[PDB]
Amino acid sequence: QVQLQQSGPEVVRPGVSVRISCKGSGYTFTDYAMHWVKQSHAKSLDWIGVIGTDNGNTNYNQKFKGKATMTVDKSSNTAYMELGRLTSEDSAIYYCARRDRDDVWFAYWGQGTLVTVSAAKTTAPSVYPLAPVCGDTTGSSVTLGCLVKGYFPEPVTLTWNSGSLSSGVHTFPAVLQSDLYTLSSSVTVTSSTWPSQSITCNVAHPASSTKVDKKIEPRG
Amino acid sequence: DIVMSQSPSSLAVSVGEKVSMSCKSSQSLFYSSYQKDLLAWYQQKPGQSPKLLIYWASTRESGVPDRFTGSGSGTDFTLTISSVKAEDLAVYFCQQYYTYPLTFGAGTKLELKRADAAPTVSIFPPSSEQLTSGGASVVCFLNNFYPKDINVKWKIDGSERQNGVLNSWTDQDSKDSTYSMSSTLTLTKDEYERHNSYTCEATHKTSTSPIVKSFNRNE
Amino acid sequence: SLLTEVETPIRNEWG
Repeated sequence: QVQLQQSGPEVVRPGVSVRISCKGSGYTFTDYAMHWVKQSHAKSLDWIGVIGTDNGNTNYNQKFKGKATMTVDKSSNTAYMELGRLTSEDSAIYYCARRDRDDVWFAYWGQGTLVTVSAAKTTAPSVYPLAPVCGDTTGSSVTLGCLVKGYFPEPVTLTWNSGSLSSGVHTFPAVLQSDLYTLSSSVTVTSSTWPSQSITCNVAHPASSTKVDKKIEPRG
Repeated sequence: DIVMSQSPSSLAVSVGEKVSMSCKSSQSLFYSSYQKDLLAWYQQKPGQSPKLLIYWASTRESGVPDRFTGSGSGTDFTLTISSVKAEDLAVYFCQQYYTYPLTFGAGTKLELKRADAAPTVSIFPPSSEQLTSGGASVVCFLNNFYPKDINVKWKIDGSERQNGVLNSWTDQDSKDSTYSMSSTLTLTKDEYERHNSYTCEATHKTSTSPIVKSFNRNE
Repeated sequence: SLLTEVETPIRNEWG
């Protein structure tokens, strides 16, 4: 019942440092070093370094020298990693991990800690209906959309017709422009049916307590 | 540092196929005292930490299904799945532990093969609501295409734009195995009202020429 | 100058 339990997600301003933790339970903490691993979103894995849980000695990947510091509180079975003077390149999921009973392959991983480096404050989205123009009907299928722009932090929830329109929908992952998020969604229905049968985008952004409905209206 | 080179970066598979992927290290990982190679493989799915599959190049971790086989010695290693199941769609990584720093390959992602499919493209002018607030986003959707590699080019009046363009791709659809993409061109209201023709052009393997959607702001 | 998991990933090599 080896468990590596990591601290929760962090939103941190650029230029400051963040301290993340990894508590080892279900085993003799001092019998295995603690390793840390960076995973940039959609990217690979990078080993940051290792700290001896018994001796407190450290060995950092030279790629992370002066970015990462590691410490341990043996009394607490907790290892800590400090990431310093953060930039947007530091935004990633960070894992702790440990070996099994032999060499350093990673048999046990923590669940990861998400670090997001941003100066932004909580911001409500603007929600814009996207009504079709010539070329937006292909065959008997018309595509409509909804643009959700300039919000922070994640997430939003978007539905169509309060969840009743679910097939024919594509809701895209959020991306950062400037330092705010934007997301879009498309919905595709039988042309003859619109605008006779109404279609409405429903958007919720919990962090700002906003809930907006935008009916798509014909360009007239 | 020991460089771990995985290929291919992506592989389209079919259920029941034998699947092979390659991991080559820039140095030998063979350790004589053990008579083993210091190489592991991992599986990772979206939203989860990596899971150990294989260590010392060829020992399956307990609980790993016997369709996973690791092979090779020295520098050239292979992970083979004898008969691939849908639950095996994931990213696979190799890792050396001959020396510090530990190093991983860039992964091989397994996706599901389907027939090639051109995108359905649609284009959307700024809403009156956004214009009123002084911004202008032009959105292009490129929906339900296969394979995932696609290029979008924006043109205004007739000239190509790079600035102000942000793209988002869905993961592979769990029902039809297609991909979709949104491309959004963001301008000031002033700039947007100074031009007239807005064009989104999709280039994809399924056509020798682009799919072009365009509107004139005046019309 | 004793070797541990900090200096090398190879269990065989630790003192």
